[PDB]
Amino acid sequence: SGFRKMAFPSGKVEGCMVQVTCGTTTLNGLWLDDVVYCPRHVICTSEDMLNPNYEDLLIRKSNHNFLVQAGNVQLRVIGHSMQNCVLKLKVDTANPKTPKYKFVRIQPGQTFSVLACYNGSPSGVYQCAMRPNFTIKGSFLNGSCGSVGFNIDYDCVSFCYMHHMELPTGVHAGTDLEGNFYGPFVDRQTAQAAGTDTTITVNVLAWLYAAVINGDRWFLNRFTTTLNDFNLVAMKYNYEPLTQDHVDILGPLSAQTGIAVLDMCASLKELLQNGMNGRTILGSALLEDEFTPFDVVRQCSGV
Amino acid sequence: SGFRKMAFPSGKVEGCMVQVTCGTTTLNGLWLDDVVYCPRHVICTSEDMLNPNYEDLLIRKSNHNFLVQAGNVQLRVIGHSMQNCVLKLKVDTANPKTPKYKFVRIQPGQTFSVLACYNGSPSGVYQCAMRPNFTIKGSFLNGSCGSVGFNIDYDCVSFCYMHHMELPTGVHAGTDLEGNFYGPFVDRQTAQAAGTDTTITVNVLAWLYAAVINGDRWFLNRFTTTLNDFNLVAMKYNYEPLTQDHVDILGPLSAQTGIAVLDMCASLKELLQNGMNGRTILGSALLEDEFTPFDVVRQCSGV
Ligand SMILES: *[C@H](O)[C@H](C[C@@H]1CCNC1=O)NC(=O)[C@H](CC(C)C)NC(=O)OCc1ccccc1Cl
Ligand SMILES: *[C@H](O)[C@H](C[C@@H]1CCNC1=O)NC(=O)[C@H](CC(C)C)NC(=O)OCc1ccccc1Cl
Repeated sequence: SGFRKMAFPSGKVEGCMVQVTCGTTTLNGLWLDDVVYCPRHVICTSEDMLNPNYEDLLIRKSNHNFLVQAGNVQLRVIGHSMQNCVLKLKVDTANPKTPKYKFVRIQPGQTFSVLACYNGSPSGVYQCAMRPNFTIKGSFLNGSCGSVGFNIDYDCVSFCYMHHMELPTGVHAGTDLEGNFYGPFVDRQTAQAAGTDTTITVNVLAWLYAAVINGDRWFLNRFTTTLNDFNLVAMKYNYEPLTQDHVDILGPLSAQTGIAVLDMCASLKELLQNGMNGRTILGSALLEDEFTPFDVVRQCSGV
Repeated sequence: SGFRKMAFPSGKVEGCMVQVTCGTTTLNGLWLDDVVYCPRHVICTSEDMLNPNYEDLLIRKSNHNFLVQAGNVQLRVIGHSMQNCVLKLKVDTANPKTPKYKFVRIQPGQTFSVLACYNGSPSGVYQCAMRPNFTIKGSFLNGSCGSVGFNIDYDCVSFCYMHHMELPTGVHAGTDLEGNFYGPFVDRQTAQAAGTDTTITVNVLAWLYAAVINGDRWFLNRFTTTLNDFNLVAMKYNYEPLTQDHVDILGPLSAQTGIAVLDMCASLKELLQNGMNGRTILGSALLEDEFTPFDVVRQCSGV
């Protein structure tokens, strides 16, 4: 028992992190087979960074412009290309620690683990949710670009995020591993705003189910509501609408607890209208929306 | 920028996790050099578990009673001994992935990363604080015993925790890697209660400094108080007393923000008396005490 925000063990990804240097800029790269992937803005200089023409910048580079370092061993670059906002550096050595992997793009509301890295060296691991506005609430300092986000599924690493930038609100933006940004962001030193965000309703309900499984029951009630009536409450509090497929995804949790989804929605309605009255749920005094139904099932099956 | 509860990258510990089986009981072990460490209650049966005599139980075992498995490779046990509540199984192969390591016992209020494991296979990673009452608030299911807690410091892994049990309140208890319990707990199937807990004051103040560094300033005020006057407020709200050494540990954070510790204590005093009035600090609606000053400095130096 217990419920904790939990990252995937990071070992398989740690074995893939390298350091990529171009000029005076150094960031992280991801070394899979004989290709290193990193943010293309490593080829920027202090003048280009406001609005650089990356095709021009890459044409003016040669393989020897790129210093790649796998710990102490220097890797020899034998080719370079651009794929959207990611640079691909072909190297003369296949990474012997390459796991089984996929490049996957995730949906808003889904979670992944971030391995924060600096100078090719992993520093920490934590869980992030892709917000509805395509930002993540991370912890990134200078030198963290090229850190990746991932999920693990039977020894296969599904990479879904590479870090590129921070926004003025302190949230973070990046690309998939094909180099395509999540959200309407671009890789240059401009003041970019994320769209308005919303709360991930299905995740809040999953977390309420986690709470029941772990013994927090004070917010439950005898009431049940309808899908249409709940979605009216959801719009008023800036929550996403609940779909029938969401009810179906929550099926296993509703089954394990014996609490119908629309029974739990009545509890959420009262929580939104009344607050918590000084009480906590799973150690929080606000409603948490960064746990997926999958995340909850992962920790709550044996309880 | 951003501030997130962050675990250490788990790769060095992942390479040490094995599965230990004795009879029908299976849990995790920690394989360092040619010794595997695991909870001694793996040698219990369904009848002994209420109050077993472990010296008797181990005398009645032989090396072939222990099935050790490093993934698919079976490890041959060539010796066994007991050290307090930990069993030490000597094996015929030194773990080639053994990191530089220490066995360290941590103090209440300090944090560590937990690598949750099942059947020798790592499942997730998260951060825990040792509570003043020597429990941790983890996430552990059946089969998780032998999972370890650790910190990493320049490629040296300091192991500080091995998991043994869950208490009726849903919190967790275990030993150091010498097999000595944290707290007044024993490894048997009895209903054990933890002592009353208290809030780790120095950690709350460190987290308030993290908040300022990240731009949360609404709780600040022009007031300053004295150490003696703050500690009177601390006792009323079940907070630990603040010592001069705590003020000194917070020195770097006070320096970086230009906010004296006793200036921040005045803010904490008002927060304790008035609450938050619907506002949040670093995404929380309660005062967080599981971040050490060290944890904060790790994420807040570049900001
Ligand atoms: C890459 O390492 C870096 C990550 C930033 C640095 C601070 N926190 C982060 O997440 N990306 C950038 O610096 C990015 C470069 C442009 C894409 C060319 N710019 C950016 O994020 O602008 C904001 C910024 C830049 C420097 C320091 C702090 C901040 Cl907020
Ligand atoms: C070891 O794997 C196990 C870890 C428990 C299992 C559920 N959550 C945990 O943290 N330890 C024990 O089962 C321990 C054995 C005795 C030390 C001999 N007993 C225990 O924790 O009692 C409580 C218990 C036991 C089984 C299931 C649930 C719970 Cl709460």
